[PDB]
Amino acid sequence: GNSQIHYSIPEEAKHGTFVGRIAQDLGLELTELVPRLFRVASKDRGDLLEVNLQNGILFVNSRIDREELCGRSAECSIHLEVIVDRPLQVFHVEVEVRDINDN
Repeated sequence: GNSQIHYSIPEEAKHGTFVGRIAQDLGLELTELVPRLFRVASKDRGDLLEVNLQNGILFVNSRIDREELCGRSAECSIHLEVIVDRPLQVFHVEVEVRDINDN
């Protein structure tokens, strides 16, 4: 089974920063996501990151800076749900922050 997937991204990741090949980890061709009605959403704000069918790479689409993200909590975990139509299901996506409290 391939439902549990997580990525790694260091804090202060300006919009467009690498996070983790969502498609590569999913096991689907970038030319199949389009017709598969690929979609991304979250229960928090629904606007944390986005996937690019170009290279199936995951880039930042929100505030990652420790100031915005959290900063305080050394270890910050994020949850996301990728809505895909045909097949009808969701992909568990968890991205953690990489940095230190001291700086």
